[PDB]
Amino acid sequence: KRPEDFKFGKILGESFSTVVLARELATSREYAIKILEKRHIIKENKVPYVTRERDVMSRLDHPFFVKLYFCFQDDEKLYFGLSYAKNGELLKYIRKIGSFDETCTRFYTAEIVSALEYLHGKGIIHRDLKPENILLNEDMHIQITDFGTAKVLSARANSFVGTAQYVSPELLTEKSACKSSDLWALGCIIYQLVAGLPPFRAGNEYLIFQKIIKLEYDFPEKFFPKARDLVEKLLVLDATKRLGCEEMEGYGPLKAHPFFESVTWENLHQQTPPKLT
Ligand SMILES: CN1CCC[C@H]1CCn1cc(C2=C(c3c[nH]c4ccccc34)C(=O)NC2=O)c2ccccc21
Ligand SMILES: *SCCCC(=O)N1CCN(Cc2cccc3ccccc23)CC1
Ligand SMILES: [Cl-]
Ligand SMILES: [Cl-]
Repeated sequence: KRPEDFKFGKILGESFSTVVLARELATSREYAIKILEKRHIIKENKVPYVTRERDVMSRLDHPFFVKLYFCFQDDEKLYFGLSYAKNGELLKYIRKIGSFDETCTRFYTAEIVSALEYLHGKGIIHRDLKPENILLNEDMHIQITDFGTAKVLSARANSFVGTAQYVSPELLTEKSACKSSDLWALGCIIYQLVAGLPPFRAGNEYLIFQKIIKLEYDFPEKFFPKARDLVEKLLVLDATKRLGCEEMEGYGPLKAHPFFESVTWENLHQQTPPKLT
């Protein structure tokens, strides 16, 4: 595919990339085109993010994931053609409506779990999962994105990445990520859906790091009991003891948690999501 094939429309967002809403003229398909300046990627020292983003997304084929449909270049630019998620970031919705009812919390948590199971199945660790990175398409189904910081396992691995609010303990104290590290993030995300704020809150990132390793957070009073129960089984310092990790026997037990007991798992992507709170 060539640049000339697209209208480059509204700039959807702008650090070392600009994401534009593009329309392929002949098919009228919309894509989110990520535009990168080769030279600026070099000077900011972000080539690893780009190559890694490409490698990982090229392995993904699942409804709950943004897909990499095409890549092209010209003399000064790199163009990534991605799935366009028209409804933007999960984060926007939590800020907008405050916190989700249990029906919505349950459904979206289910889709994220379903997504993680697939990702981890292919031996990939996201490492930076968060509401900003969980997008909603036109059908209001999730589409995860931002794989630049991901890791392909050969287990565990070594790297220095994350977002303070969702970073797992093991990343901070062993400088190593595993699949269970994503389950920690999931725990933080469920909490935030229900409470309307992330669980670990402090004066700065280092202080946030301290909360995390201290397991220092609180459930407000209105927290759905079964969700509280699930969150406690995910926010566990010992990475080998989180619900859904390999030592805990995997996703079977995670999906069997009472919080999910009503969920119809196999065709989540084909169900009309619940009206958002
Ligand atoms: C740079 N950003 C703006 C705010 C947060 C961050 C966006 C997170 N994000 C959103 C992405 C995507 C999309 C976006 C939809 N609305 C946006 C607004 C700003 C930036 C991106 C998007 C999308 O349609 N498909 C996507 O894959 C995306 C694709 C690759 C890496 C990170 C991404
Ligand atoms: S769109 C087709 C795929 C492009 C692609 O995979 N890559 C790999 C990452 N680089 C690194 C890079 C970036 C900027 C300038 C470069 C000059 C020479 C060699 C690599 C460069 C290229 C695009
Ligand atoms: Cl948005
Ligand atoms: Cl909006």
